[PDB]
Amino acid sequence: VYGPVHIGSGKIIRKQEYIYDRRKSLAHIVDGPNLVKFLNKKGKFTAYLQYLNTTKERADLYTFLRQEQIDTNDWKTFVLYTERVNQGKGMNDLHLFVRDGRGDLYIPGSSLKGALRTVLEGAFHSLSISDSLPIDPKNLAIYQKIDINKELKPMPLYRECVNVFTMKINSDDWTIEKIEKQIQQAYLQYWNKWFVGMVTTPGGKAFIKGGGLPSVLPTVLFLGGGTGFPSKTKPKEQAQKDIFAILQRRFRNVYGKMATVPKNVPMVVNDSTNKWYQQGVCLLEFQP
RNA sequence: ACGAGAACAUGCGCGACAUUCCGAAGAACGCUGAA
Repeated sequence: VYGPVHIGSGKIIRKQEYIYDRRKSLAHIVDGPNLVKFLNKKGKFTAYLQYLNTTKERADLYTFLRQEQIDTNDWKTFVLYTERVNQGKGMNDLHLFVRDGRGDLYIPGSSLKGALRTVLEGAFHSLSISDSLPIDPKNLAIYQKIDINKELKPMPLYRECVNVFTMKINSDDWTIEKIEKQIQQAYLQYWNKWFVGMVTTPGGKAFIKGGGLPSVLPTVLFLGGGTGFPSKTKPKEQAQKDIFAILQRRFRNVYGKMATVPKNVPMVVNDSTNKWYQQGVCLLEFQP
């Protein structure tokens, strides 16, 4: 996991749903009911409602708590847990990581299997992949999605990502050497056909200047989300033409209006450490 | 002082045997909008 990886759980929580300490630089992920009943008991529920009515757009919970000056230990009692944060801008949005019924951090094996199937294509019953081992929640830190299209820009999409598996095959259908060779070939194709376009852009120059890409980057996979359209899907020029056509067909606003073929289709992460990072990249190891 | 009188359509018996709700699925893509 050389880059922050977020596997969504279908739940997106707003700024007002959780607390964000800017000075302490930590995000308190809180459940709803505990906070609601705490405010009902302490008389802060009507105050919270008036706060929501006063400022519709920005309703950060931490600023409201500071305005009411509530005790920090009274904050901890309704907080589900806390996470270390990284922002390039209070946070706007937040995407939660996938948690099973018990609540441990884990990457589902289905994500790995789907990524492997996509990269290998170019059936699939023999390759049986199971869930990865549980990970302690402290590795779950909140990162930001940043778009680099000739210029870097922070985005409101903040995502809970992991900080930077048992599998069985049948010998005839799949082989470890063949699948790893195909993974490496797919990564090389991704580098040659699309990564060079981002290298040439000035935003890419800024990214490499700060050492954003790992020096080492073998077997590299795009496990989680935020990786891009070059993944999750040919001659180079024909491929670019197909992506441009499909983007024009689907996204009427950004791509449909503009007729000219961009420099690279598609046109497009900050951490408290000076090194820049990219979302979704992972390094894998297979043992028999 | 009835082609009549008596006379169980009854005895035994498993709706059973064989059967993977399963195979295929990355929670992900565009990155921007307003002032």
